Amino acid sequence: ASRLYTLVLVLQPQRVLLGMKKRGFGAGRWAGFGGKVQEGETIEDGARRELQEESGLTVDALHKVGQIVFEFVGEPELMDVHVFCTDSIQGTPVESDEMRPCWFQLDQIPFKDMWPDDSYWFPLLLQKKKFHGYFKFQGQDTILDYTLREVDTV
Ligand SMILES: Nc1nc2ncccc2[nH]1
Repeated sequence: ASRLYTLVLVLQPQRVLLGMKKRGFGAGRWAGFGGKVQEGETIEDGARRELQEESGLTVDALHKVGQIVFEFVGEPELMDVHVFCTDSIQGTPVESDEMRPCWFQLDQIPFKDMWPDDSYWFPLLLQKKKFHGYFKFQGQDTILDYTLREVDTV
């Protein structure tokens, strides 16, 4: 019982792009760009489509960097999030009704205003490591349990 999601981090040598979600699930937190994968669509194509929809940016090659499974207690469906990174984009970031993008210097990543799991795996992403993670949440603020390990193959 899991549903496929994508998450894309535009990670350049000295900065990373995050977007402040304005409505819906996760509103009020900085995050990467992504969403649900459609019927008949590959995961990577879904990741590329959602980056465009939410940030206005065009990506070519996306690199697989992680898989994170999210459980919310009392909710049947697990979220199976496929995480990707890219350093080469086209376009400039677009603020819309749904998302406000902003660049962050790597020493100024706003962890207090991000999902709490990011403190665990974002440092791996910044050092070009790949990972498998699992986070069990109660509500949107409390991590009850988690696992996280580095992998050679996502
Ligand atoms: N970073 C992050 N994104 C998430 N989306 C849904 C649930 C938990 C999440 N943690």
